[PDB]
Amino acid sequence: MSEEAFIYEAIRTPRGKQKNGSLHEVKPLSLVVGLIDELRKRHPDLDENLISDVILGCVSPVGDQGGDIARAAVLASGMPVTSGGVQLNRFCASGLEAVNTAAQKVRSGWDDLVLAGGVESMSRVPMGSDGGAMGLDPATNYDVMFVPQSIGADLIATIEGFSREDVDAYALRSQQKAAEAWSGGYFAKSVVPVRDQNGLLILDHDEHMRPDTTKEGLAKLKPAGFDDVALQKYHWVEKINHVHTGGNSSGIVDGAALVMIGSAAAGKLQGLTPRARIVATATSGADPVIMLTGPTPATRKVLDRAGLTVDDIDLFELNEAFASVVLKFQKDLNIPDEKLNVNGGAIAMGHPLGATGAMILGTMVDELERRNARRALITLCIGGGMGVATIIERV
Amino acid sequence: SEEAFIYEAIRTPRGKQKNGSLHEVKPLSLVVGLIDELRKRHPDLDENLISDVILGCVSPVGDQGGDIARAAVLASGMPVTSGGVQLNRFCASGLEAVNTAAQKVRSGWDDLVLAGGVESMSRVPMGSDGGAMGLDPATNYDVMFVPQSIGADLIATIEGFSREDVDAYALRSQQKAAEAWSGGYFAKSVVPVRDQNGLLILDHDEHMRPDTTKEGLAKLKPGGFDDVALQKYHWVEKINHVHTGGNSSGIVDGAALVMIGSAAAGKLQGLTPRARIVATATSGADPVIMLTGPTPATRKVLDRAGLTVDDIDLFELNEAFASVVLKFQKDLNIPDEKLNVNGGAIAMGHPLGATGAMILGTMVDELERRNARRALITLCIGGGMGVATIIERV
Amino acid sequence: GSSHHHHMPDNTIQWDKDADGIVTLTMDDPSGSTNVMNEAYIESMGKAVDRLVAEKDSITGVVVASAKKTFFAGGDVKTMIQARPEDAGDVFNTVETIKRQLRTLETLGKPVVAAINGAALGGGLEIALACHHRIAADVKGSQLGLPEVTLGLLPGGGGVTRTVRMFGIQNAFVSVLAQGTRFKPAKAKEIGLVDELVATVEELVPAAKAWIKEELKANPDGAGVQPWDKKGYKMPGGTPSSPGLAAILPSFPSNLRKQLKGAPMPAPRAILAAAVEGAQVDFDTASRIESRYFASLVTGQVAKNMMQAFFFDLQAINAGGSRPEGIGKTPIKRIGVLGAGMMGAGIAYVSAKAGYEVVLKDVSLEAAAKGKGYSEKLEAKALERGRTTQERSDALLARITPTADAADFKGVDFVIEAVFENQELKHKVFGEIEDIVEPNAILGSNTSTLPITGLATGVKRQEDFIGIHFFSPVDKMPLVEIIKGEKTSDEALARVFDYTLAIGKTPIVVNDSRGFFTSRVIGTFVNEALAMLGEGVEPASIEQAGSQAGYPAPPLQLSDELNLELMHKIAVATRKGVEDAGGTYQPHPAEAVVEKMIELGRSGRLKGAGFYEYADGKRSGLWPGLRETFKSGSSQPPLQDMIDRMLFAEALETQKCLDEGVLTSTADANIGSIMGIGFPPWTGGSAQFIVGYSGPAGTGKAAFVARARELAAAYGDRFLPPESLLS
Ligand SMILES: Cn1c(=O)c2c(ncn2C)n(C)c1=O
Repeated sequence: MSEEAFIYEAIRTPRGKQKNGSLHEVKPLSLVVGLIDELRKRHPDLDENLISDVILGCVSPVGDQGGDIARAAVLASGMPVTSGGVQLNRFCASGLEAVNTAAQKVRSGWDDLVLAGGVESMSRVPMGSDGGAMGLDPATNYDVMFVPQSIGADLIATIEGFSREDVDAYALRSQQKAAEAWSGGYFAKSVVPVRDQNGLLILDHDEHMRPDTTKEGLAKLKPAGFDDVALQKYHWVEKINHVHTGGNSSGIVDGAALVMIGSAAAGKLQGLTPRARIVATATSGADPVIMLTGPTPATRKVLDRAGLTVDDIDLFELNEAFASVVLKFQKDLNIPDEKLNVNGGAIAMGHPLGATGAMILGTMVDELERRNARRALITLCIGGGMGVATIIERV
Repeated sequence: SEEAFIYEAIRTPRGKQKNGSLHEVKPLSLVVGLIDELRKRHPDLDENLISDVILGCVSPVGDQGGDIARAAVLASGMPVTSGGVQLNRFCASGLEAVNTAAQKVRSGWDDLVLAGGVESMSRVPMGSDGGAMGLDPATNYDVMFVPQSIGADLIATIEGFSREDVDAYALRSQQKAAEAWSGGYFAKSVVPVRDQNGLLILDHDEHMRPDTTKEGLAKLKPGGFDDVALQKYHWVEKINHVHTGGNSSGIVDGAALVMIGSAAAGKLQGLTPRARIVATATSGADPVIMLTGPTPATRKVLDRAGLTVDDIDLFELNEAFASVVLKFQKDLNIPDEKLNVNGGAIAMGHPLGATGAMILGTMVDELERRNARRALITLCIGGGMGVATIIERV
Repeated sequence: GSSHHHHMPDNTIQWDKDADGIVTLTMDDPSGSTNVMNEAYIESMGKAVDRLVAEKDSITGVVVASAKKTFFAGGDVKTMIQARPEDAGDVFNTVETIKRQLRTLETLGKPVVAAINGAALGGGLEIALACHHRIAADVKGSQLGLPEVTLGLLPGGGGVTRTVRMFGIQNAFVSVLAQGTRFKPAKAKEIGLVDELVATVEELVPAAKAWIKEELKANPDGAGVQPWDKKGYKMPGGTPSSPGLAAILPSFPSNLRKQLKGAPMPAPRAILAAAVEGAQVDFDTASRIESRYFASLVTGQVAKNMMQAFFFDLQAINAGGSRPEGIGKTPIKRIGVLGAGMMGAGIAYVSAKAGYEVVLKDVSLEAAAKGKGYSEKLEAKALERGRTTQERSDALLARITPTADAADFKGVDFVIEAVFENQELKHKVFGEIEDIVEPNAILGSNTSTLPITGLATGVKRQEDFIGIHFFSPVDKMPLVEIIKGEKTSDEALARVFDYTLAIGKTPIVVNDSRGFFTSRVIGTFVNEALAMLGEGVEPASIEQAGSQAGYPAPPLQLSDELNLELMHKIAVATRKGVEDAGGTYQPHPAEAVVEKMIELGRSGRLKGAGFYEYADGKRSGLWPGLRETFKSGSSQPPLQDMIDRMLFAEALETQKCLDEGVLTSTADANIGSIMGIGFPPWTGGSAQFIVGYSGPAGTGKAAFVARARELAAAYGDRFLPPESLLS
């Protein structure tokens, strides 16, 4: 726990949409190699031999994403063969888990400089392409009371009393703040446009955004055995109010993100300037049938672990998997509406599963410097009833 | 800051590939069976203090997809706060899970972590997950992808290891694994697999052929992959193909679990530490030869702990191929009586994602049985990587 | 925007709609003899496709025909060779617009038939593949294929995408794409590239409109719908996600790297990448991936090397670039070959195969008969593999007449001598037939090193004496090095020039000089390897450097086929060629290696022992005593240094030949080096290698000079660049 872990670079690709997406023709490996080459462009004199590991989050590591895609990125990009490369999967927070694991590796002292991040090309490898030990095993599925995240979100909105207008109001707000951030040039240096083997542009913006979203347009959208199974556990609930549509839920997109993490001595030797410091990380969980109330104990755990309260955090970044999950998280901890997802979220820009955690982490590093603020807390709900949170402090 | 200790280290028996006993057993069931065994060892253990479950798995598809670590947490009825994450660093995933668990405990942000790996190769054969280095011609044509058996034969060609030399090591692995089982070395650590009725399915390592003879090993038989390898290793005129199914690691099904935590975490739960994680290291080498990763990783973990070869009581290197271990033994001048003293994967099998945790727990038991001090565990990896770990008995 | 036009040019397509609504698009570029995928075509097909969509209500089917002797052949090479890396966005949009036209034509909702009247090559076949039915006229000279890889390109007009959709990844790559195989109309129908055949071109349009009439009646729902646009479509052999194909798919790049032996030819690598990546997505996304890989090749250097050599240089040669102007034609009635060795037997075969009557003379009837047996054994293989009939094989061998009497050279008007390499022997052999042959008979010599002028004195008609240099095996080597002695007339040059094209080989015209061009330049190649062997480099690394440089045969293996006798005699003969001029012949380091191998009795495959071992006439590994002889392993230079040492040695010696006047054109130097001695095709020739060199120093002639001077500092001043290559 001795060594302090610092963030030196945090970039990502634009998120290409699912249907007729610009990134559909781009192999998931290429999205990562593109970010590796951008880091080389920003630091041409960095001794890449001092990079001891490359940790990528990936929820569907099959096909174009199978065979340890992190190791493939190391070999394909011509990185030193001693730079390792490992894939991990903790569902929605795989990107932040890769960052946290990269941070804890530096803290143990047995690693110097680590590449963390994630990759997910959901237009080429749809969610669920990896099968699953719970889906292909009816004996397990019948016992663990499996239920999709969409029903859990509706169940949250039902219990907490979030109306269809409530969740659509957040969705409209996400589209607005995401459009303001892009217009204001906030993402100018962290969103690295994707190009082909000829240098031709493929995508340079989060093309899933619908900035002209109206309250009336969201009201016209339609909602997305599982309904009965959920109420078999929440027996005091009579009817589930299905309020979540494709306009207030996270978008299926392709994308990737890289974060460079290392000790203070490592960055000093390679001439890097630390942008923020990993203050604390935490992993908790909640009910594996509501499947989306996980980030509430994980945030309290990381705040208590860092010795901070809600008031000490300047910016709260929670993944916009479903609108009700954010409203519940905001209702539980009394988060100021002006501090939550200040630059929009996955509802507007997309949720590239295993890469999202590193994307919204780098988003907070840029906004902490843009606002000259001090502390940001980043968290993501997870399937299976899990949660991962992280506190960073600007340096 | 914190020191990471090993409190428990168990594994399933390894079921063979053809007509294997574990072929009807889902890989999730293999892990849940070891969780239930740990509960039998410590029924009063507050499972709420277990903050994560880290499993290695090289082919996380099908029965092994969907974060099988999280599946084990839910199916076994562990607390939902106990995490669950799958990782894949090819052959070292089992030991990488243990190393990551130790590093998470050292950082102070994890108290008690369950690590290990699972690989049911008879149900999910390797390569079932696809991959870019094999299924993308643009990058496959650039990394010089060559199967690891050819790299092993290339190692034997360069180092001058004859067909008799690799078969001599294979016979020694069968003998040492047979002696270990007969001596009761594996009685506590190998947890027999049973069905939903308690009926036995497997209680020993099926791949073992303890009646192996040097004459039987000689009767065994060993894409432009040969030309691709020699294109990089241009000074070699021809590859002497010495590796057969008798001097290479067996394809098996198995799982392994290791419980890791701080001294405070174990004391709070009434646990007795068995060994301390002294240091971990990761290094790599040429991916075309694909089996030279262990040597720079073992040297790194020795320097990092301020130790030399003379300070290590037992050396445990995964027996992926006979020439890899002979190469490793030649480079570091490892004494013969210190190397894989209880046999290895040639005799007992190499269930990819679980192997690192298996041979790790094997040294925890042998250090205690011999009342020795230190052991060094390392595995070669596909792609040219390599991990190493030093443990000290407590 | 999303248009059929790229952005004045001539119209190249004639429009004709009949009373049945069948529109006949007849391609007829008035600016040339062949329909070419140039800017005039793109604009014309853009207008035509626009009109097909505008008049969709009155159109029932489309026929694509041609008014040339060929159907359609190739794209705009003059434009693609000028595409700089900054022009990549334009090359992308060009093929993107080309394929947007064909895709609209392909998804018109009505059947489109191709009326293939002749050759449909490259872009020509790509237009045909966009149709729903292909009808070919089974006429002579008609070929179909996608030969883009032979120019360092790839079928970027939909060839890769459609053949993969038609045949699957494996079949389309191996049979069509990877090597640009050309097929006759019968073979094309057999493998699936053509759907049916007709006897004459006049039946094409009537049979095409008839097929439209029947398709609309019998298949109303599937009319004008390709198999990959019909739902439920299953790609042959499966997709890369199919388990059967995913098991063998990783072995395709390694197999390709074995066939190429590590040579840096990126065109086949890109074809495989585009083929596999395209099978993972929809058809339109697959075609755009194909466009990006195409622009990657065009803007690259190897494509410019291969476009320069195998298109511009080769056409200039075939167009009589080196043939003297004004000289007419002269028939050849009876070819008289002197000598029945492997050379004369190969010369007699390729001449008889071309239809010529050959008189094969030696010193004994037993010997001349064994020479004809070479033609019989080759015909047996051709009969076994079914490549020729029993009738033509009998007619071919019937034209060869073995003999031992000089009187049988009566009526010969084309003498080709291929006896032992000795001056006074050649003088004697020519003297005893020069009066028996016709008075205008060409007197040709197949010498490899002796100057033609010295041999010409042995005959009284020195004006008709000329060097005609073949290469073994003559039945497969495609070059003939035509050497011009001082007395040789321009008519003799043109007569041998026309003969070379007649037997299906490619000529180069070289002025008389010791070693000519092919023998002199390939000597530097071998001499570099033998030097490296004496310097202590491993023999395996030397052979690997040769194979990975792109040569068809590694250097040491070649040194046993040439035999160190013919090799050592060049050393003493080239020595004295400049020894008598105050010149200091500096001995090449390799001479010591040649002599020590002869001292040890290993002189080549002819002896049965050389750098390799030969068990009953089959090579079997390097001679194991080689490492102890030259202390192999004591010098370990970079493999790229070994590769460049051999390439630069030949490239610098070529520049000398151009400077000395041995060669008159870079086209002769490039094609002569490629087809004559086996210079790697990716270089574009031993002269194109200089202007297209690419390495750490950069790309161009300047980068070449820099890399040459670097090698000179390390391995000897023989790598110093000539004055002519400098500023
Ligand atoms: C003989 N030899 C070697 O033995 C060798 C090498 N590079 C590494 N090694 C070990 N090279 C280039 C080489 O020629």
